[PDB]
Amino acid sequence: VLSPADKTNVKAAWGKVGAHAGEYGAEALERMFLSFPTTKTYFPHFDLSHGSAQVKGHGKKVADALTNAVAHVDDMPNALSALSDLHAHKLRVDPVNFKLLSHCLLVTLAAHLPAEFTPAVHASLDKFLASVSTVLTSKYR
Amino acid sequence: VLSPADKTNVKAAWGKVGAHAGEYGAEALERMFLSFPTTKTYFPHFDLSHGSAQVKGHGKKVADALTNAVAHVDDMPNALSALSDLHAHKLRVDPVNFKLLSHCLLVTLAAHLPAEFTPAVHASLDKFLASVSTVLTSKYR
Amino acid sequence: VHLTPEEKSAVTALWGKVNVDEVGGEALGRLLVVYPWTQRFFESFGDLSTPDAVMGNPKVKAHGKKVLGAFSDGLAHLDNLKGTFATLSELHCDKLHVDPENFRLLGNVLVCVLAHHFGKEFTPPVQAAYQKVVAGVANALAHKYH
Amino acid sequence: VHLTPEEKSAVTALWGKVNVDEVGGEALGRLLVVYPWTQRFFESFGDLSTPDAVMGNPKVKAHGKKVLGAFSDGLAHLDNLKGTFATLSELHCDKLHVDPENFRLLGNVLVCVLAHHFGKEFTPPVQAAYQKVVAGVANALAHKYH
Ligand code: HEM
Ligand code: HEM
Ligand code: HEM
Ligand code: HEM
Repeated sequence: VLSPADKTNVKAAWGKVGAHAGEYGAEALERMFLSFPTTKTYFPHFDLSHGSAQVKGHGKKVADALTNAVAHVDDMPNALSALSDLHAHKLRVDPVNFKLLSHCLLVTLAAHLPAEFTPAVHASLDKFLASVSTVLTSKYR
Repeated sequence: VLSPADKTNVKAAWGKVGAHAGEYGAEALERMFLSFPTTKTYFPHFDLSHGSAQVKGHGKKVADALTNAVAHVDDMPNALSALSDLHAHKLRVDPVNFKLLSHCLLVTLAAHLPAEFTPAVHASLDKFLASVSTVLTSKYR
Repeated sequence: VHLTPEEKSAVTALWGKVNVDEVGGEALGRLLVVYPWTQRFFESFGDLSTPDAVMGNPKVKAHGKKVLGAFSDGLAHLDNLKGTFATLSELHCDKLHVDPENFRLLGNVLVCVLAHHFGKEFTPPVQAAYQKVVAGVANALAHKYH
Repeated sequence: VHLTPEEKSAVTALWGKVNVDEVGGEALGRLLVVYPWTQRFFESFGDLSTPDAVMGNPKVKAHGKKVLGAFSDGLAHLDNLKGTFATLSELHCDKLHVDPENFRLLGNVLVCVLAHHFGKEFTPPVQAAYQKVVAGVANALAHKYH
């Protein structure tokens, strides 16, 4: 459960992302493909080259979902139910990969937000991404 | 989330266990210690040899908690709230190990319920154990 | 994997008794039921909408046998699970696009089938040995992913 | 670990720029804050009730430095992580009773620290190499556990 402080930390951290969330989502995706090559197994149909516009594009999408998750922090279950159904029912992405993408997001945020990527903010964002991941794989069975 | 069928399935399986639960608790731990040596890190103060009375004892305790979890399937959070505090604030058992014992508990069950250990039961039990795990680790941070 | 001699001894000694036909079908089958997401790769198998639809699915039972047979053969070269599984590694990656974590899930399902079937004979020690095996395989099978 | 030659060259290039004193203290401190159950092992390091309590803790700071030192040395022997950490693996197991899973938590936090620090310079390919190393280290450390 996200505490008042976690929510604060995340609204602020994400706030900062702002206009780059697309750029970031994409970058985190590249990080994930390189670090955990097994993850590529869900994107057979993509151009997974450095700069792919297909990655940029999907990265925007991922980011917009997180922004929207942040926007509805007190009702994440409902705010992301559509995406949970999708991941759970159509894509069928192994739960373990949610932790890897999360790690990559954290790594991307850290690389970009020096000032804000504080121990307390790191702990909060870690908790947030874990909560998002939990939502998203809640309907798997 | 447990469906009404899962609940039936588990109430059923567990009713079968009956008075062995304790027997089966101790067995599952034993399997755990041998198969996942890492898990022993948490019981440095126990006798872990085969037959250990400490292990038998604890087995019962675990079993009793499962039983209780079964009885309150619909309010596990409340029923187990206290164990959640304990594992979260005192034991501080890495969440990874819950998946280990659940598997060991499942193997044990399968070896003692040929007949009842059906695919549908198997699947329902996995889900129930994962829910218990989820509850016990909900207060970690 | 680092198997004890009593480890290979016991592994080898229990497998000897395994009916690969139904252990194979029962393990892949249970995988589809317990971890619904794994079905992703067997839509072509048909109606998997139920435990019964899956269990009695002959396309499942037949794939299960092949898997067990291949598994069954890696047991013959414990000493080099990677060489053994090299080609199956590249296939599952490059062709099937199967996520290696599935291999880990199967291994656990497999240990459950074996305990189910051998009961009292699948002792803690014996499970231990097998856990090592299933791990080794998972690993050997994931080894050529890139 | 089987790191490309440009992997080991890149890992290497960056490491030379890291201030071990600090990074270690930052890595260990972030571990205790992000996964507070890890604190279980440092009751004698005093106050770790708060992020500032943890991060400014001189003991955490001091411990952090020894960790990174040992880490530093493993990096001079990428080809023999296991021999390197063999004595530290036994200690952590047989004396410290630390679950190896903590080694994996720490390697990821360390990756977040390096990223935090090198910024744009900590690219996808550099990270990829770093992940491999951290994994090599946690496996090397967990190797003598029994
Ligand atoms: C916080 C975690 C995640 C979020 C917020 C997220 C979000 C999304 C969104 C917004 C979409 C597209 C839906 C649309 O087009 O309306 C999507 C699709 C997809 N996701 Fe995720 N996802 C997450 C985790 C993952 C993971 C871990 C994987 C696998 C490693 C994955 C694989 C995919 C794939 C393969 C698609 C479909 C691609 C396409 O055809 O364009 N997702 N996800
Ligand atoms: C669903 C899984 C679990 C259940 C039902 C469970 C249940 C229990 C129970 C009933 C107790 C005793 C508390 C008392 O006397 O009131 C206990 C304590 C303890 N648990 Fe768990 N536990 C679970 C998972 C784990 C795991 C995975 C580990 C680590 C491998 C673990 C480590 C411990 C330890 C070390 C103790 C202390 C007991 C003693 O010192 O005598 N538990 N747990
Ligand atoms: C011990 C683990 C496994 C072994 C030994 C194994 C073995 C095999 C073999 C021998 C084949 C046929 C390839 C050939 O020789 O032409 C195959 C194909 C295949 N495997 Fe696996 N497999 C394993 C695990 C898995 C898992 C866990 C999944 C996903 C749930 C999976 C998905 C598939 C699929 C979809 C095919 C292609 C079936 C077809 O349409 O012919 N495998 N596997
Ligand atoms: C990156 C991997 C790690 C390295 C290189 C490492 C290295 C070391 C070294 C060099 C020592 C001192 C040796 C001695 O006193 O004889 C030590 C002690 C210790 N390590 Fe680690 N360590 C690692 C990971 C961890 C983690 C993740 C934890 C738990 C979160 C941990 C818990 C401890 C504890 C509790 C001690 C003794 C602290 C005390 O003085 O009370 N280690 N470690």
